[PDB]
Amino acid sequence: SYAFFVQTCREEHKKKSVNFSEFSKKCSERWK
DNA sequence: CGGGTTTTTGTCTGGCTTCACACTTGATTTGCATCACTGTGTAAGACAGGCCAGATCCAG
Repeated sequence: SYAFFVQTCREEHKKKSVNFSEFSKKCSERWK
């Protein structure tokens, strides 16, 4: 379940995918 | 009988290696079965039997 919501958010903010470094601090304000 | 606080880990995430993987055929190299033999078995003791010797007995 920890990956489903992340994949949905990835589709979300990717429909608007090679930058994993600047994505580190994105999930901090999502699961909270 | 189960609340705190670090360990112990598989991932999420997508993008970079170094090895993995279809075909030949003619060798070339290993692996394994087969066959006629080998050594270690290895010195004394028990018992019957013929043979004289000498003791055991016989009779004038």
